[PDB]
Amino acid sequence: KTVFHLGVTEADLNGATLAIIPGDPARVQKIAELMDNPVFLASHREYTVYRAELDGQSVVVCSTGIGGPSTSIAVEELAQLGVRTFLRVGTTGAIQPHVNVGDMIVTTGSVRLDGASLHFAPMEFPAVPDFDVATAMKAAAQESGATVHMGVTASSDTFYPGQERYDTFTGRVVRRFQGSMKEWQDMGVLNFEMESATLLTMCASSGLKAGCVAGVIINRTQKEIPETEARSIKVVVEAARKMLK
Amino acid sequence: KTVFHLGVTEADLNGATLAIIPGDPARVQKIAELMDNPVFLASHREYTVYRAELDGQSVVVCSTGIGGPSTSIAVEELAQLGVRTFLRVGTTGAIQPHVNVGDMIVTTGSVRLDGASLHFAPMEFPAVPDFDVATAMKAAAQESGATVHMGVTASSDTFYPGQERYDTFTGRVVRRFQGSMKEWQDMGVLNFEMESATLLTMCASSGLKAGCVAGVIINRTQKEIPKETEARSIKVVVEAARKMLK
Amino acid sequence: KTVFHLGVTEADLNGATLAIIPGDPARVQKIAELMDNPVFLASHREYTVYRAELDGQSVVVCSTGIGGPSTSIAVEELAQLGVRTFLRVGTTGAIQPHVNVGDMIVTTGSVRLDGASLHFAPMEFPAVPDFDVATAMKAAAQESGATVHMGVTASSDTFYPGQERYDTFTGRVVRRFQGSMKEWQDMGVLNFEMESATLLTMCASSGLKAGCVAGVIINRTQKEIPDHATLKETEARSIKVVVEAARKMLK
Amino acid sequence: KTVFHLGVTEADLNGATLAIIPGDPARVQKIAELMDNPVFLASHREYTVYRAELDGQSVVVCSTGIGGPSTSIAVEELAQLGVRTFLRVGTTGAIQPHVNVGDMIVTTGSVRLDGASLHFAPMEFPAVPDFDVATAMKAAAQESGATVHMGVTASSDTFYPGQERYDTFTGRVVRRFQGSMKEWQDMGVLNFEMESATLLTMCASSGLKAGCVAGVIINRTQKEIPDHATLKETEARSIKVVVEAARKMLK
Amino acid sequence: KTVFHLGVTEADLNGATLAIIPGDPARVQKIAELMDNPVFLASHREYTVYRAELDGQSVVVCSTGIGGPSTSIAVEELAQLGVRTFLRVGTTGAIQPHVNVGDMIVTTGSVRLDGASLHFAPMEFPAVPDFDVATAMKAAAQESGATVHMGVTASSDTFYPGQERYDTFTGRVVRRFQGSMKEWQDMGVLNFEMESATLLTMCASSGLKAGCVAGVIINRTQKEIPDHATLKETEARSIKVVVEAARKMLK
Amino acid sequence: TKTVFHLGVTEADLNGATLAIIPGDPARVQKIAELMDNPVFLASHREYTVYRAELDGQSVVVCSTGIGGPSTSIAVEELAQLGVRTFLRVGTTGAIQPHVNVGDMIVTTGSVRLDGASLHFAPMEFPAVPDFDVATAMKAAAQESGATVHMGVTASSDTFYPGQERYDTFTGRVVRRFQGSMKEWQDMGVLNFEMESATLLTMCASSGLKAGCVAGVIINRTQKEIPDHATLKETEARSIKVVVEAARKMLK
Ligand SMILES: Cc1cn([C@H]2C[C@H](O)[C@@H](CO)O2)c(=O)[nH]c1=O
Ligand SMILES: Cc1cn([C@H]2C[C@H](O)[C@@H](CO)O2)c(=O)[nH]c1=O
Ligand SMILES: Cc1cn([C@H]2C[C@H](O)[C@@H](CO)O2)c(=O)[nH]c1=O
Ligand SMILES: Cc1cn([C@H]2C[C@H](O)[C@@H](CO)O2)c(=O)[nH]c1=O
Ligand SMILES: Cc1cn([C@H]2C[C@H](O)[C@@H](CO)O2)c(=O)[nH]c1=O
Ligand SMILES: Cc1cn([C@H]2C[C@H](O)[C@@H](CO)O2)c(=O)[nH]c1=O
Ligand SMILES: [Cl-]
Ligand SMILES: [Cl-]
Ligand SMILES: [Cl-]
Ligand SMILES: [Cl-]
Ligand SMILES: [Cl-]
Ligand SMILES: [Cl-]
Ligand SMILES: [Cl-]
Ligand SMILES: [Cl-]
Ligand SMILES: [Cl-]
Ligand SMILES: [Mg+2]
Ligand SMILES: [Mg+2]
Ligand code: NA
Ligand code: NA
Ligand code: NA
Repeated sequence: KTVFHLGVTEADLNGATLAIIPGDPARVQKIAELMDNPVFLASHREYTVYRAELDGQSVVVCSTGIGGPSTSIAVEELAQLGVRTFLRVGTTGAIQPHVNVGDMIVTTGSVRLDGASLHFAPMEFPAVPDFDVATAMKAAAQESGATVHMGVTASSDTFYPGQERYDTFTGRVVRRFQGSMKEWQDMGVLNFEMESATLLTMCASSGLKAGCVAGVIINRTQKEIPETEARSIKVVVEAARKMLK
Repeated sequence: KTVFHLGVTEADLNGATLAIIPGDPARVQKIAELMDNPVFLASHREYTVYRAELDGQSVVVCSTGIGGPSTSIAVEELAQLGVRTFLRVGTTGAIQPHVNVGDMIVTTGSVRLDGASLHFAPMEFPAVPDFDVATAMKAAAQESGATVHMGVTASSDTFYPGQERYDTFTGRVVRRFQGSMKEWQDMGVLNFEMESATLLTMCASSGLKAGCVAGVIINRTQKEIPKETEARSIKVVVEAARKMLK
Repeated sequence: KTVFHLGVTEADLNGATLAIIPGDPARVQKIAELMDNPVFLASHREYTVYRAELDGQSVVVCSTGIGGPSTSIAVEELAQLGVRTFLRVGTTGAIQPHVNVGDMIVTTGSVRLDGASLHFAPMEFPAVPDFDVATAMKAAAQESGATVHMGVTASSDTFYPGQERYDTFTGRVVRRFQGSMKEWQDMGVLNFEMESATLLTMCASSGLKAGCVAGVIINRTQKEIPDHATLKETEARSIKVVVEAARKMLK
Repeated sequence: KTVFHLGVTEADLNGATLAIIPGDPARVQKIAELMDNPVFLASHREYTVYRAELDGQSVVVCSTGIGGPSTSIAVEELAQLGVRTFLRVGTTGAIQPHVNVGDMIVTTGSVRLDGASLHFAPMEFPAVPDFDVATAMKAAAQESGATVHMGVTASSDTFYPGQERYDTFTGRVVRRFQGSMKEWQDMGVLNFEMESATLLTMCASSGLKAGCVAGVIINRTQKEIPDHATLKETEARSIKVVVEAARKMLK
Repeated sequence: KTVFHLGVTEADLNGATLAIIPGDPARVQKIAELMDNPVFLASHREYTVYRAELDGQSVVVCSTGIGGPSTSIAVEELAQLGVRTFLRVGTTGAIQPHVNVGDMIVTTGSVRLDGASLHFAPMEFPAVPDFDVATAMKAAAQESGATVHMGVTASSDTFYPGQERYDTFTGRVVRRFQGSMKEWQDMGVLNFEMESATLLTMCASSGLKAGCVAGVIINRTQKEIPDHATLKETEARSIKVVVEAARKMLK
Repeated sequence: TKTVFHLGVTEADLNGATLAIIPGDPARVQKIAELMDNPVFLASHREYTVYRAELDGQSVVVCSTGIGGPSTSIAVEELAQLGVRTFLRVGTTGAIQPHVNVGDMIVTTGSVRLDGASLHFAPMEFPAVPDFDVATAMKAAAQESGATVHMGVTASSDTFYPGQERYDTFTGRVVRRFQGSMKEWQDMGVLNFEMESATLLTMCASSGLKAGCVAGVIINRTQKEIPDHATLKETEARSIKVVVEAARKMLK
């Protein structure tokens, strides 16, 4: 059995039904090495795939690249190969002043500012994580000693206008996203990232278990553009450990 | 002091920051009596308000009536009077064949088939419960010996076409909702009700903590038209409230 | 035989094909007693059901509760039991300075700021009353001697942000409804209520005859506070009108 | 003062506050001559404008052309020149089997299957006629001896796919409109035309009185090719009705 | 054999597979006379139809009237009569300060501020001209010595609020279009007209080749009242360009 | 002076380049760069591999976009901040018209916006349209390579599977919106599916940037035959040859 993009087979996964899915291909090996016997499987495009053992159980680590589209491909093809549980880890920008750099966020629900989520469920469907994964992620994050926030994540198909950044080439933002950061802020939204809406909606509507944990590397009340990453991947691995049956 | 609809003042609530919000006004006293010193506060329209004490702390029980609109009023006016945590309990129709009558469902997210939620946040915003409330509801429901399901709830502004019932006056359902139950079913949606989308969206976007627990009284794979489930449901929401009390 | 929510049967209605549908269950008896032989049928949730006779014909009075969702249930279940005509009565807040407290509004069309209407017809479908019912309601309202306004009603799924109220817990109104009050006022919208859009859309698309008449009890463009005698009279006149409107609808 | 398209001035209208607005420029003179002292004012593009007198009061007749866009231009520019009341008359195709060819329809609300209405009010706003105009049209229609239907009109930006016609170049209808006629039929929609949604929405949200009356030229459940003598009689009656409706509005 | 509105037959067209479609009925003759053996075919409503010969090949010239609805009818019925290629020429108002009065615009894509386009394809579908037609139009326009702009055209279902004109009867513009002018300007949109969105979307989704070329009559950042000689020269240049564009499209 | 956050390059790194060639695959970046003079690796972060090269004495950037509008929008934006004004998109595609063969080339004249990122630059009404000069240069270059070239509409999806109505998936389910969508696009004359054009074109057309998309057809959803290996390899090489030629035409 083969897949179009990931360059791996079901056999390469060694019966793994859980995958950790960072965005950056270069973080895949780093995640894999936190577990036992990390093995490089394949590397094509933004998709770097590693396999490792966690408490004697096979775990896949597969980068998604940036954004819902490349993420949806990874999730689908991993699903075709037996993966049922997806643990998202990444960096994020906080929009609440009380959420500090270094804090960890576990997404209880995503504002669907993406297009890919709509390819699995209409907008009315909630971009919500599997409750067990969100629970495992909260537990792993809190046990690590990190400061953890459970709440809503604004998930944008763009890094710049969709997160209302103005230090850009045009220096402007389409009507929809003008004043949007303050809007999300007033609505209690914790942070911005770019994959959770797609991942959560796709999985919640496909019989797949998913959750998102993110390390805050910037607070948007302070500035627009930028370890926390190291602690984040330790957390997602322990979250994976908690998810293992 | 005094809110437009609920007919109660902040002083009436005795410092209560948590509310249990059933739909049926007749359920209010039944919930209240499970706690200490229940007292009738006011009854206006579909809004019946009791105050009670749970482990020393004041707790409000307030009916919402059916639907997001009447619910949004209760939640807002209770919020004006200092309530920050809202525990929804009610009945629901399951759409998954493995979810049985008597089971309980704690909503982890609502399909927003309502209009009121849009008055607090755009459709992209997730109709999501507070995690502590959802966690407390699961624990409470499990401890009661009930079979508990965590998952997505379809929350409809109508009981009939929005939940794709056909045994109706017209026997007709608008295009949007034709085949919708099968669609939600394939998407793993657990059940139908009418208040969660509004409640969850409103609270999640207003700095209020909310969650929903529901006793399944009908499985929609079996039929369209629906008491031990009733009694167990309110005991759970009270225990969930106890877990939430700080 | 017995509808799930209203807890009544077709026999309970005594052949009634017309329902008067106030929002407040406590108003149901008051309306019923304006007619002959008022009889309490059932009371469940926000649904209080009476039956009465008007010119020898059975009329149902059934409360809807607040909002389109609970309203849609009452209308549907009454329709299952043979009711074909629905007369909405209540009180409302005017948003036009020329519309005074005590005046009455007959809705010719509703701004669909609700969600339940979408469960019967897509947004492009007009939330309009049956022409005969609107005609009857206008006639009854004018014959009562009150000043009557025929126009568009903003029908909101919320009492607060959807009607751009800022005196709230958050004090915040979502982008969609920011400045919406001014917008509706400029478009000539007469008033805000919370059931008409659902009711009118549901009925106009389901072969049911419906209309809405309301007594103006407050005006948000006027800082003046109406006296208790005016509010009481308005409340009484509104239900007097809807019963006379029913009388005109009877065949 | 001058306008951009109609080529008429306020002085040309001689104080007219009411306009009868047919779709076909050829129909303008036919309407005008039913009144006193018809005078050709201008003819630019689809806009043929006549002035006439009805019971001593100036009345403007102005064609709209086909569709909301050209209609919205006419209504706006007439409004700039002092016109406050607009009486739409036009041909239509019925979609209900109980509505016969030769019957008349007065629109109580329009299904907004257009785009121009959205330029005046969001979709939730009802495409509703002024109640006096609808009432005047119903009376004038009934008094002409015609069988009159009050109800919802589906108002489409296209003649073909938006009215679900398949006998076309591509024979294709976009997903949105596939099975739409059946849907409108089930929702009790009476007929198709192409201007009412824009007209009613624009006017209802701009402080203008508007209404639509139409002669049924074809029934979509029957045949597309109308019989000549029947068509002629219907069209003659429709313009007589709208003039009488204008008379009722001016009184 | 017979079309519903145009009043012409396939035989009338003499094997013409290309149509030049101006908006103004009066422009049809002007365009036809730029070609050989111009022949008046029919004139009904907005639809003035002429036939002519360009390099020995039949070309039909047909007015569309204002707006997508009347345009969609013309295109469809011409298509039924064998037309496969549609060349749009029309007047436009530019919104970019660098686009001068008298310049020419060839639409590379249209902002779909209309409703009729939605009757052929969902909003996500690009309102895009056929590449050959756009190429031919650009070449014709540039060869004429005109200053030519390739870019996006905002295509509105209204002349007034949809193009954010405030000098109107109400002086009001619905929320959607408030500040929309500035928005389109910042997005590099070149001009406003009222037919391209419908035309381009309809044709690109129906196997029909279409394109739009327009003479800039006014600039919205300047004045609304065009100078007569400048306008005349621009309009004359535009029709010469579209005919030469038609010549390039001839196979 | 600044180094853009994702691409990890500076304005000085680009050597005055105002045109960028933007493939999807990072591995293809060097392959494109070496078709020009003095290719130099600039940076590789995430799915973004950036090379600089020279075409007729003028600096040109080659930068991968990764898969999808979101990652593409980042690349385009940050290159734009560093002075890039013209973006030439090249990539593989799946044709959905029986008259389009594997090995043929498609130049997008407009994109069906089945994405989300495009909405972050312009409302849905706005056309996902290429710059006319870029589309013209791409057509000419494609023709000059001897390829069969198709000018037309491209469906640009945020997903490879349900948004392109693939049913051979984990769920085998396709959401209501996209059920029967393939046939709909086909009947509407849509030529192919890819996953970046709507975002790219909408973003650039509304931001004063020039952009165009050219694509090598590597598969046809209507043809049951398996694409020949030799044709596929030729198509890969031809597509990047064409885009460099298109760049040359755009430069001068
Ligand atoms: C810091 C930061 C990261 N991200 C996410 C998106 C990408 O997947 C990743 C790298 O930018 O981090 C944001 O969306 N917004 C931010 O402010
Ligand atoms: C049994 C059942 C209850 N409900 C909810 C709606 C009301 O709030 C309440 C009473 O009907 O229960 C549904 O929405 N669907 C159902 O099938
Ligand atoms: C005064 C007032 C009443 N109402 C309606 C809503 C309720 O159904 C009813 C009681 O508040 O009156 C409004 O919607 N807006 C108003 O301003
Ligand atoms: C007969 C008929 C007429 N019309 C309208 C549209 C035109 O404005 C006018 C002439 O066709 O009549 C329809 O829209 N649908 C129909 O079926
Ligand atoms: C001058 C001008 C013309 N037009 C078009 C619309 C009509 O089709 C035609 C005549 O006004 O020109 C606009 O849409 N906007 C403008 O500013
Ligand atoms: C063959 C094919 C490729 N693609 C694009 C998406 C990816 O960016 C790239 C590699 O799969 O090609 C499609 O979108 N659909 C298709 O059918
Ligand atoms: Cl990452
Ligand atoms: Cl920071
Ligand atoms: Cl309850
Ligand atoms: Cl049905
Ligand atoms: Cl059951
Ligand atoms: Cl009431
Ligand atoms: Cl007419
Ligand atoms: Cl013209
Ligand atoms: Cl590529
Ligand atoms: Mg700048
Ligand atoms: Mg029946
Ligand atoms: Na209610
Ligand atoms: Na027209
Ligand atoms: Na990517």
